[PDB]
Amino acid sequence: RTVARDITLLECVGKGRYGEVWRGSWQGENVAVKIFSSRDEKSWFRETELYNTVMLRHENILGFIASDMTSRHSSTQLWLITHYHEMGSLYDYLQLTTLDTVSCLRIVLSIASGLAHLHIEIFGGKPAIAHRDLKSKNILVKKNGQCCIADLGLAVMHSQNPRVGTKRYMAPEVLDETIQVDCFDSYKRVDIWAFGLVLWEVARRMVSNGIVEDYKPPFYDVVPNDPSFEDMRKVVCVDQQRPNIPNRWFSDPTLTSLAKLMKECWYQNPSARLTALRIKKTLTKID
Ligand SMILES: COc1cc(-c2cncc(-c3ccc(C4CCN(C)CC4)cc3)c2C)cc(OC)c1OC
Ligand SMILES: COc1cc(-c2cncc(-c3ccc(C4CCN(C)CC4)cc3)c2C)cc(OC)c1OC
Ligand SMILES: COc1cc(-c2cncc(-c3ccc(C4CCN(C)CC4)cc3)c2C)cc(OC)c1OC
Repeated sequence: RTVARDITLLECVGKGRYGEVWRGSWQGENVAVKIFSSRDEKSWFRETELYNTVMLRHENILGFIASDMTSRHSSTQLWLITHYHEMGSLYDYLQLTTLDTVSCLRIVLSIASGLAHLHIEIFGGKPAIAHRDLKSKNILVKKNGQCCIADLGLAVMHSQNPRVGTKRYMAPEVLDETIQVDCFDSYKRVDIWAFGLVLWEVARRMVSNGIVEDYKPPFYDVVPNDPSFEDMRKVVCVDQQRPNIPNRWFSDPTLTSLAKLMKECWYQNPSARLTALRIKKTLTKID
């Protein structure tokens, strides 16, 4: 039995503090290879521990292929190998692309579907999982118009890293340090907040009556680039600001319904927020 492990790294499609992602080739097929920085080894360990616990398989979860640790002279090399989505991240896609009603709904319902799959405990199955870093850069666009959720490096599991989430997307109870850290439902409610921000980013790019908004990240109008923890706490907790809903949305039945959904993801009180399952149901009754 020959075990062909060679992956050809062809082009770098992302670089950050986390490390790099490459388009690679295995046996003639594209794969995505995440090479971790020493800085973020704990993200590789957590994603690997999760997949060693439960082999997630869902059309709206980035598909796992392999976790590799390789001994080097003076270091350990850590790779995560996944399915490759050539259209790139939702963040990337929304910069130039506008959406119609069908494509907007298909994107956001596919995300809700992936998120509900993470959140739900299945007996027999899977533990319940909270993501803890949901954002448009951690969502990939598939050729079929659905998305998938990536990066379980901060995920938490329930049955019975010093990395923290992206500050721009942190829920109020994270910023004001009131989150009940011993309560699994707390982490689901943090994901729902972040989902609502992603819903807003997508809805802005849906055309209605010949109008569309430019791509902006959540809170673009009230915080700097690379906002501090304090910048975010003042906006979200002290002033209790929420992203703007443009007037033009209220002429479109889809965007009107999506604005109501966003509102119900953004309550200050975490336990008032909708569940991923209720978001899916609401999205299936829109249009
Ligand atoms: C170790 O490393 C890597 C391996 C591979 C890879 C390459 N060919 C064949 C395999 C294979 C799968 C499954 C079995 C089964 C069948 C027989 N029996 C009932 C249980 C065992 C055997 C062999 C693998 C796993 C790819 C890699 O990258 C994509 C690897 O590195 C990350
Ligand atoms: C890691 O990833 C990929 C792996 C492979 C791959 C390569 N050799 C052998 C296998 C295999 C054969 C047989 C069994 C089972 C089936 C019967 N059962 C009762 C026990 C044994 C499992 C595994 C696979 C799956 C192909 C891939 O792509 C086409 C992979 O994806 C990149
Ligand atoms: C978020 O997280 C992970 C993501 C991925 C991943 C999987 N498919 C495709 C991509 C990708 C491809 C291409 C572009 C751009 C670059 C060129 N041009 C400007 C248009 C297209 C962007 C993105 C990625 C980054 C893999 C991961 O692990 C292996 C990730 O980490 C879990």
